[PDB]
Amino acid sequence: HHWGYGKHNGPEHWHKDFPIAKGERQSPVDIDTHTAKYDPSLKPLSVSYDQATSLRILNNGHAFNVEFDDSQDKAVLKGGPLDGTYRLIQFHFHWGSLDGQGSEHTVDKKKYAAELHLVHWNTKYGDFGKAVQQPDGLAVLGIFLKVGSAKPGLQKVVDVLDSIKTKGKSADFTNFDPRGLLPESLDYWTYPGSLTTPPLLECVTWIVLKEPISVSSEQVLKFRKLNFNGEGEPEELMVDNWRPAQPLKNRQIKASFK
Ligand SMILES: [Zn+2]
Repeated sequence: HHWGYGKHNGPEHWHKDFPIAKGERQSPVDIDTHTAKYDPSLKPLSVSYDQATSLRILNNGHAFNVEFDDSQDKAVLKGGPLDGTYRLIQFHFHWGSLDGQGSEHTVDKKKYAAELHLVHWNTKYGDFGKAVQQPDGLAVLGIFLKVGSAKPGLQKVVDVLDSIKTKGKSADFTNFDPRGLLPESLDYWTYPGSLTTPPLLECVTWIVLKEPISVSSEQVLKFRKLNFNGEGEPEELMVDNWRPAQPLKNRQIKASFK
């Protein structure tokens, strides 16, 4: 009986195996835009993805992860709220069964159709596994998706999904450029939080961009053809793989912009 997103194993049950689910800095949260104070001390955010090297894409039974070779100093996030440098290891999405839901963070309670998470580890800790033992081990860049015009840079992801339909399937996925997934503006909100799937560890400086990207209805429909089940098991469509907003517990959300 493993964790998932269903009635008997979903977010409301996670705390039994992962008591930190009720911790002091859980994610996602609702971003109340009126009360996220502008912080002029935030230096500009630096997203440097030139020469990033993707390796593989994996259906892990919850979402799909595009994994990067993080053995060298390339694909880094720095500046903004961050001290030091954080190295990209993977990205993935959360999405809905319907366009009206799917994101994890919300903006004045608004849910977007999906949300992209680019996961990075603080290089001072040597690798991801040691970084997740630290309260400043991770930085996740979150990007909202709305349904409208297609995002051309997403298409190469969409087109490999048929080859990883079910849990445990993976495929070679080299030379994918995540710069094609980024909106124009780097204006953001930031706050201290956690991973949003088990083990829910409280390592993350969250950086959530204000500007969504647009993807087409057809692109998100192909996300919704993935399966949570493994091959040869009854088909359960991979949809609504988002955790709802969690209590803020007096954390402050800061805005990079006026
Ligand atoms: Zn995520």
